[PDB]
Amino acid sequence: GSHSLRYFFTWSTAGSGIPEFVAVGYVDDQQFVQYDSDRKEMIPRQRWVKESEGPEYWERETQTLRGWEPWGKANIDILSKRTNQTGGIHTYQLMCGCELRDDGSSNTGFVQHAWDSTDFISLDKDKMVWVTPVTWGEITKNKWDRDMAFNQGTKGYLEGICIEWLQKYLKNGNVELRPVKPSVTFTSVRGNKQLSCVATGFYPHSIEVNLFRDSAKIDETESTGVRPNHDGSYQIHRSTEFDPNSQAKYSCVVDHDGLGQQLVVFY
Amino acid sequence: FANFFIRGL
Amino acid sequence: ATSSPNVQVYTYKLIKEGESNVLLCHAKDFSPPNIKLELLENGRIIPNTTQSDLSFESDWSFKLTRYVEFTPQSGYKYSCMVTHNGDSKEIQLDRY
Repeated sequence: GSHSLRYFFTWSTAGSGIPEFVAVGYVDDQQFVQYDSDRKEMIPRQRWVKESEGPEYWERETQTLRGWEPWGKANIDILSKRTNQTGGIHTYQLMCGCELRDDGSSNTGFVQHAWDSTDFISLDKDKMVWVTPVTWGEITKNKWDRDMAFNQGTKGYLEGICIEWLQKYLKNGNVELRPVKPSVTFTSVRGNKQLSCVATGFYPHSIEVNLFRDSAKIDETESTGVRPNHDGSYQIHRSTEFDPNSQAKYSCVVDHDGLGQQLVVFY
Repeated sequence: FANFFIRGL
Repeated sequence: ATSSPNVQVYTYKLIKEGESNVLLCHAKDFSPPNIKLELLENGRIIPNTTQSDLSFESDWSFKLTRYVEFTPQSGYKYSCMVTHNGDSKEIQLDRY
């Protein structure tokens, strides 16, 4: 099994509703930590991490994010000047993380930055050079390519620190991080007009669900796509057009790595 | 464990 | 770049009248994150809701979810009022 530890940072312009800075941490598909510019502390979103991490962990994680908080705000002003934008609603985003592989394989890592939800700058870990598809990133790229300690440090995090803690998290959140199978329903709905296959309560989000008419695969099928529930699990509805009197047998087939064997359900 | 390597733009 | 939200409103399990369920309103594929989600029961705001922490996909587009534990009654109509940027739209609960 592949596993990941990823962080998502969002800086928003001082404005309505949303805190000026919000960061979230994920092990695989499960959110486990949160920080925002109102509370100004890194807090658990999972019990396993709350139980297994002492005062020093939360103290340090809070301090780290406190450094990130002003940084991104400064960024929004810097990039507005660079793009000659002067006001309005603006965003900075940062994505970084690592992936651990047992099947194979070479470990991966990434750090990606975005300005107003468009590619700003990111690191090529293999070449150890920063890439930018825009002119307003070039001046940052030239500074960041020079900065050895920054570059090697970031690389050390993605390849070393990130992987190491991910491994600790996988041990400490072991049962909590296990896949949970979908509970699936296959029933006539909307006054017997449509036949709907609904899978709910599954984790992680990734899922295959296909409909079959009398051993044949059904195209022209309607799907909500995977969407979150309230408890860290996910759901999906796939439905097709129907007749209640018809002779042909209908089946719904589900693939989820919480199943470990293909699951079929008949009408 | 959050990344802590921060450098100005 | 700005994109308007794709909004879905749905329940955790199959609705049965008098069965305690969860009402969800999920917004995706939107930017900027200046957005508000308000769950409604007959056009009136449901109190005590929970909203997920702001997060985003690889394409930088944002995603948010607001939910309540609730009991669907026979007569009652449910929706979600979404305000993104200066635009406000209301999505009704699609029932089966």
